[PDB]
Amino acid sequence: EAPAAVVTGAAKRIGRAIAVKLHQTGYRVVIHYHNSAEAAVSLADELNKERSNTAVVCQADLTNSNVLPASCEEIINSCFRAFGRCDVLVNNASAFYPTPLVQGKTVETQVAELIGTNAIAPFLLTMSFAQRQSSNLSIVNLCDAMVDQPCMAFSLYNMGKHALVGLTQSAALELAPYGIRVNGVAPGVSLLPVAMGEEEKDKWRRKVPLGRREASAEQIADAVIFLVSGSAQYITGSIIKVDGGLSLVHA
Amino acid sequence: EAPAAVVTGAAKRIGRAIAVKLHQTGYRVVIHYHNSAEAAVSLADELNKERSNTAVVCQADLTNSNVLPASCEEIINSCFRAFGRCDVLVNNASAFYPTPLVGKTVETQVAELIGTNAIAPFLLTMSFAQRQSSNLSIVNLCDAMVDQPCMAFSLYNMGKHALVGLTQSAALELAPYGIRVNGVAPGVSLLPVAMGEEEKDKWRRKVPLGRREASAEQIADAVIFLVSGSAQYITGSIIKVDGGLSLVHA
Amino acid sequence: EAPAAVVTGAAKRIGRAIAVKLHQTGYRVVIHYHNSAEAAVSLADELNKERSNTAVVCQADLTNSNVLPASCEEIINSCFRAFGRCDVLVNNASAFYPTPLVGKTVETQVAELIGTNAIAPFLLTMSFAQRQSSNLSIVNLCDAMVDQPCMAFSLYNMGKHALVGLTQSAALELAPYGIRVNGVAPGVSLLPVAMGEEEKDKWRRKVPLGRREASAEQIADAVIFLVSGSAQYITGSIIKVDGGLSLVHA
Amino acid sequence: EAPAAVVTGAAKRIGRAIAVKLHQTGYRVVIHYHNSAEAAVSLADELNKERSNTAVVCQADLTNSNVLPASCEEIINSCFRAFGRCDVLVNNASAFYPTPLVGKTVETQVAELIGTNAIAPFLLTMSFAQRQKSSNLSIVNLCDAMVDQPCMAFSLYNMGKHALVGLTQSAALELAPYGIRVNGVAPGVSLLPVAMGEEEKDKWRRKVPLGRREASAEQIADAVIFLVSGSAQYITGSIIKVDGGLSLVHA
Ligand SMILES: NC(=O)c1ccc[n+]([C@@H]2O[C@H](COP(=O)([O-])OP(=O)(O)OC[C@H]3O[C@@H](n4cnc5c(N)ncnc54)[C@H](OP(=O)(O)O)[C@@H]3O)[C@@H](O)[C@H]2O)c1
Ligand SMILES: NC(=O)c1ccc[n+]([C@@H]2O[C@H](COP(=O)([O-])OP(=O)(O)OC[C@H]3O[C@@H](n4cnc5c(N)ncnc54)[C@H](OP(=O)(O)O)[C@@H]3O)[C@@H](O)[C@H]2O)c1
Ligand SMILES: NC(=O)c1ccc[n+]([C@@H]2O[C@H](COP(=O)([O-])OP(=O)(O)OC[C@H]3O[C@@H](n4cnc5c(N)ncnc54)[C@H](OP(=O)(O)O)[C@@H]3O)[C@@H](O)[C@H]2O)c1
Ligand SMILES: NC(=O)c1ccc[n+]([C@@H]2O[C@H](COP(=O)([O-])OP(=O)(O)OC[C@H]3O[C@@H](n4cnc5c(N)ncnc54)[C@H](OP(=O)(O)O)[C@@H]3O)[C@@H](O)[C@H]2O)c1
Ligand SMILES: Cc1ccc(-c2c[nH]c3nc(N)[nH]c(=O)c23)cc1
Ligand SMILES: Cc1ccc(-c2c[nH]c3nc(N)[nH]c(=O)c23)cc1
Ligand SMILES: Cc1ccc(-c2c[nH]c3nc(N)[nH]c(=O)c23)cc1
Ligand SMILES: Cc1ccc(-c2c[nH]c3nc(N)[nH]c(=O)c23)cc1
Repeated sequence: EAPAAVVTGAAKRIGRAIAVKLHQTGYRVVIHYHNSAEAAVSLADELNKERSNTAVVCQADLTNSNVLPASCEEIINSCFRAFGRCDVLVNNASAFYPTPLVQGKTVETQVAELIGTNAIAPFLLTMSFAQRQSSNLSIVNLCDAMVDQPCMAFSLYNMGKHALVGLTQSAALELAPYGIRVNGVAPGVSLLPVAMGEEEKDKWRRKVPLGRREASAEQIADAVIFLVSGSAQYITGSIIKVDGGLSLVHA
Repeated sequence: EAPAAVVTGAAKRIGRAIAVKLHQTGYRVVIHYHNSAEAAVSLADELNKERSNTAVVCQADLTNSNVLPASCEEIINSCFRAFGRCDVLVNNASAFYPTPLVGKTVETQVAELIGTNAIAPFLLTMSFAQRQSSNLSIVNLCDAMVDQPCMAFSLYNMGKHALVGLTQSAALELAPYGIRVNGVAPGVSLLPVAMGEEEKDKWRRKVPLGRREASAEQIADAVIFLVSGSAQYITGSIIKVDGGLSLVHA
Repeated sequence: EAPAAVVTGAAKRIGRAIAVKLHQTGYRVVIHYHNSAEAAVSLADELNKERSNTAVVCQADLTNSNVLPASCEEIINSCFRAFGRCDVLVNNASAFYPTPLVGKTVETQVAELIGTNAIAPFLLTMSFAQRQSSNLSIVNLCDAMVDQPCMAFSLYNMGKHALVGLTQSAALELAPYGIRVNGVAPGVSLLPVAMGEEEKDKWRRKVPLGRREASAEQIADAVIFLVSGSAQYITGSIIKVDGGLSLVHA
Repeated sequence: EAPAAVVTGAAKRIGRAIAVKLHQTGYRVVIHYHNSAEAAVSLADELNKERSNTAVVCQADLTNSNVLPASCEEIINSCFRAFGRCDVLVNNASAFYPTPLVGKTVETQVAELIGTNAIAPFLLTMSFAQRQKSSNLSIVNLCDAMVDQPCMAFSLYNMGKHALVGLTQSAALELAPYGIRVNGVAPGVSLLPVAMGEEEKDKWRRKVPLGRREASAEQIADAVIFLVSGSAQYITGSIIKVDGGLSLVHA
């Protein structure tokens, strides 16, 4: 019987690439999304056309609130409801925007969205994943290769991603006895933002030593599939940079 | 006249030591506290008896919530209302207890542990910076053991990791204003009052330098250095004060 | 036609498993060795029996000395002599023993520990680069415990740190030629051959993931990944393969 | 009576500032140098004119060789010969130049860059510890804040400074039971090379978040003085960046 994976924010871009590559490898998938309903359903349609009854969608806001634990518990539940098991969790969903320290959304909302999606939701999903559990169980957290050389005015986002590194490490430690491995993949510049202009995209491209280009979504996904695979059976607590050398380059 | 500092969680233990040492250096201080009202007020008395009009208290819960931004703004304000300036911020207040992955609801655990260790420091940093030769700086109390965390302390460790990110991000962003941002990372210091000596001693034996915990004063020494004129080029730095504990393999 | 790889210290244990998996994946291999001539020869014989003339041996001392650059150049030359190309370099050979601060001379200890773990990797990297659809890469066998080192292993640990520096510096510098440079960092793998099981168990008990040492094959799996087409954007990265060992506090 | 310190490469620049501040603090000092004899002697004259019999010079090449252990032992011995004790060792001397991967031989590059930056510090540390067989004994290694974002084509120099981090950690661990603390100070840009032109200096200056300028030698020295002081008695294995935020800056 085929294993199953939850991928958060899987409707587009890197999350979709991850869900697609897991599915190609044999997995049944829960494609979680927040606002991108059409794209999520369109992906599940494609995957199910390849293998019937192997993809479902699951909608949730991963902003921090007092109900976030329930929402995270329900995402995991949806995987057991559809597929009878949950082998893999990939924490990919993420809010990303500037939050300058010195002077739209209130700061309360900024905290809730940036820390919720990048850190607290991954924590709650990890709790729920673990509580529901031979086989090959693991979690992969999408981290950021540039956490120690952050973008200017992205403190909350950066705090969130640092917290995600602590979760990766703390959860690797605590869940090791249950056979659940916990690891990360840390992109540098991969698929650039949709709203970014081509000139600014090129400025970022020229900073990458290996090939002067951004990582493809498939390149990020490749690292994810390695860590979930049997070829990574002794690996836990590890974060693999997939950044083409970007984090090595001084100002 | 004399510079002013806010120290969060300053009524006892390390925060008290820090407040006292800053006061001894010539600072006026805002003693923030949450539940330890008697100790805070008694500390303010002692400091004011030493030098008049150099200490006040400010109570606040630093648990994350929709009112935390206001609370943090008011802590910073209390320094300007009392002293007319705010030169140093020390983010010391911290919740610490296990939150296993398998009485408090989990959402309360999140709020307390991520609030006190990370979000409150961010919000105080915002308010500090907005309200601004001078020697302005922030010192965050981090943890030397963040990469080898205590078992079942996920949320606490996430909080201290986020604090490292804030230290770096704020160092970068506030550098144009001359505000330095740094950390001090204890290993074992003091030990919990509720811990029995037998368990205390197991920890002491782990420390290479002396087989003892740090005194609060030793932690405070590092904070004093970072706020001083002898650290004017230092920002984004985290100084371990751990007697080598983080270097010791399992 | 088939790509080719140099694996240093490939006659036994982890380096042997690396060479075997590389060969299994389709590479022709240079099995470098120092003392273990029978095992190296026997391995090349095994691999050549599988596929004709897909393995050769190359002996060299990788201790630092005035002849080390020439020896390293000749290792790379041996790959081109045998196979007409050199796609992959795996710096695996390593001396490992204590060098307390307080019957080899210290200058010999320096030469062996720093030479095998760092200088030879550098010299091999130079020679590999100078000699250059294409998937060119280097993988350095680092150490997950480099920041929590064994007591009295300062020169070894210095070597392994220098090897991290080389991994990063070379990733940057060689990126414009399409040569990727990465590492794999074991925690405990295999354990020493003569170590009593009761001592082995003390180490095993420390590993969170399964309370056991890694197999040689599990380390090799990571190397295969880094050399593969699935890692073609990965450079300057060091993958721990340690079962969580480096996360465990004292 | 007055404690004594050895500062390597102390005739000029940062090592000179260190020696001076140690002396202003009450230490007697061994001014080690290699080629800068006139400067070393001039500094010893200035210090002794301030307080007679409190400075000596000591010449040694710290290039790696089979006699490097003897040279390092003699440096420490010279402090004991002059002053009867050796309380502080500051490993400051350092060769620095490019060694690309693709007039000096490579064996000479290796010996100089790895010798000065790493092996000599190890040997000096050994000899310091062994001679210790009322006091605040410690070692301070001059590291580099940019070791993880290294200058292009500086691999041997970078390998040296990384080994120096490992030494700092390994020796802190091993020497702790003897009451000897071992720490580091990690500049980013300080002073700038004497060779460097005004335009190129300003280019580097502009990179620094805190003040858009290089650190003074005295600013580096301040941190060294802190680490040797009674205010750092629980600090060992710590490396303090003194870089004005430079290492936080992405490409
Ligand atoms: N792109 C890069 O260069 C890069 C660089 C460094 C790190 N990373 C990391 O790699 C991962 C993927 O990057 P990406 O660029 O593909 O991400 P992205 O497009 O920015 O975000 C992925 C998804 O996050 C979901 N999301 C955002 N806010 C949410 C909320 N409040 N609740 C629930 N879901 C929410 C969105 O779902 P809907 O669209 O369904 O609303 C979105 O599709 C992220 O974890 C990211 O931080 C990426
Ligand atoms: N002790 C150690 O060994 C050690 C080790 C590593 C890092 N550190 C760090 O060093 C710092 C000081 O350590 P410590 O042992 O002195 O701390 P602590 O005694 O655990 O706590 C310091 C203070 O934090 C305040 N606090 C807790 N929850 C709060 C809330 N919800 N809102 C506002 N304030 C709250 C408390 O104030 P009230 O008492 O007034 O309620 C408490 O006195 C902390 O940041 C800690 O994480 C300490
Ligand atoms: N095993 C572990 O738990 C562990 C942990 C952390 C890191 N690592 C790293 O993983 C790698 C492989 O580990 P391992 O345990 O398999 O290593 P090992 O058995 O200790 O050594 C590997 C080989 O290194 C070669 N070697 C030693 N001195 C040499 C010299 N002077 N010149 C040339 N070659 C020399 C030897 O070749 P001959 O036999 O032919 O003389 C030896 O078979 C090493 O880089 C190691 O540091 C291993
Ligand atoms: N300057 C910076 O921006 C910067 C940045 C990062 C790190 N650092 C570190 O801080 C320390 C001091 O920096 P710096 O710019 O002041 O250093 P420097 O001027 O480049 O070199 C310091 C001294 O090293 C000695 N030295 C060089 N080769 C030697 C050899 N073979 N044997 C013995 N001694 C030798 C020289 O002594 P003689 O003059 O007597 O020949 C020289 O005065 C160094 O460790 C450096 O790596 C500096
Ligand atoms: C140039 C450029 C633009 C964006 C990123 C980026 C980093 N982390 C992110 N997390 C989310 N969720 N989405 C993103 O787009 C990014 C990195 C470099
Ligand atoms: C044995 C032992 C006990 C406690 C600590 C400790 C770490 N971080 C902390 N943060 C707060 N706020 N309070 C604490 O007490 C601690 C570490 C080791
Ligand atoms: C108990 C125990 C024994 C050895 C190791 C070990 C670490 N690094 C090593 N490098 C080489 N070359 N050979 C080794 O054997 C080791 C780790 C733990
Ligand atoms: C622009 C610029 C120039 C030099 C440095 C520098 C780094 N590490 C060094 N070590 C020694 N010994 N001497 C140096 O001068 C430097 C850094 C930035």
